[PDB]
Amino acid sequence: MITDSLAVVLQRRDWENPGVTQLNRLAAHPPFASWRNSEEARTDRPSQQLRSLNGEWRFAWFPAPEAVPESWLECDLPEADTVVVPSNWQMHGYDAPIYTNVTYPITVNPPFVPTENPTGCYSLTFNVDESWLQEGQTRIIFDGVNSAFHLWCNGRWVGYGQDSRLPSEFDLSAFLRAGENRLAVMVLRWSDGSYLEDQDMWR
Amino acid sequence: MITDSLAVVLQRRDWENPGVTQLNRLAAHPPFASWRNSEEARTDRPSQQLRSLNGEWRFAWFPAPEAVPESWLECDLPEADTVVVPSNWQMHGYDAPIYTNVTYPITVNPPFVPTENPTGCYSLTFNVDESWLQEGQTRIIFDGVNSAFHLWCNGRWVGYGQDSRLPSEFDLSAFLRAGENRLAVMVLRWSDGSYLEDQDMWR
Ligand SMILES: [Mg+2]
Ligand SMILES: [Mg+2]
Repeated sequence: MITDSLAVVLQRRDWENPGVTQLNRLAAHPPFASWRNSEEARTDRPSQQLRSLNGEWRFAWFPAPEAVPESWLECDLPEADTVVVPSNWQMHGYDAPIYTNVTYPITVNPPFVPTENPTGCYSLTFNVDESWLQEGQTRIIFDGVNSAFHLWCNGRWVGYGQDSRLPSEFDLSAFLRAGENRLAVMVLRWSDGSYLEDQDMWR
Repeated sequence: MITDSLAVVLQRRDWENPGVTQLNRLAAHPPFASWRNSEEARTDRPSQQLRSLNGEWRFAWFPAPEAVPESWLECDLPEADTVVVPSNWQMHGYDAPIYTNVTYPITVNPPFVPTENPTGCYSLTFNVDESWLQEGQTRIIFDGVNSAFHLWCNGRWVGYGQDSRLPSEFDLSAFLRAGENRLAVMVLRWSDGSYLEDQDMWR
């Protein structure tokens, strides 16, 4: 259903545009860990409230963002392999890593980016405890992403994140439903933001 | 045709969001007037290249942005009156002017704005000389707009502008066609940007 559908969401494209770093992303804060017990915070014991999406992750790879199927958001593709996260897909060998000391690997036409950009979509299915849904606000957190990603929850568009190094937080409280909730994430190797960092390291 | 259609374009809404001032808007520059002749620039004689969209303008008024018809972009509404531009619609008396010295007239919940915001849509039909289309780049310019507007050319979405006081330039070269071209502009009284200016003057 539009505008949740990929074609509407993809264009106008955000990543090509210099101006919008992210859409629907909560302001950055030092991590608190959200633990109700006073002792735990002083103790520093791992918080019950905090949850990890880390684990085996469904993965799909496409040459271009246009290429990836619209249908996927509703369901994970049958073909796609499961890849551990956090991971670098190039490390997996789906795409060869590219290293350049000074030059951006992509041709330099800011803010425009190469028409075909390797895109990997990660779909995660997890179950949220009933207690969480009833009260409070639940926000997904990504420690790092590159270059830029589009976030879909339960087949519904959630957010756009423009910076790989920084953590991005989106609120899933509306999206979440009792029982398992599918998570769909789309990552593009090359972003409008990509121009900002030309630092030389394996990319 | 999506995403040109109003429902897709309207949401996600830009005006509610603090972050995006504008979409597809050319960078501000001191006016040049674009005149080929050397003498004219020294002379300061009004430029042939410069064109004025000023004149009688078709006008439509709706209580909310959702309210305004999708169909209009393709064609001007039969009912709507013709109003001189530049003009303030409240001056026309469609909507009573609201004045507040300190308080924003709208309830203060940044960045969110009142669900019904008076919206006026201006449609202008003009003919572009054939010579213009063949070579060069043609960009529409607005000296001022308030609070924020969505720009459609030839039934096709062009740009979003977030600042009323500043001039906003959009490039119409792709959109323009030989013969008359319809112009559709949508203006909203209350914008996310509205919060930025609380200066006290008749609004
Ligand atoms: Mg360097
Ligand atoms: Mg004041």
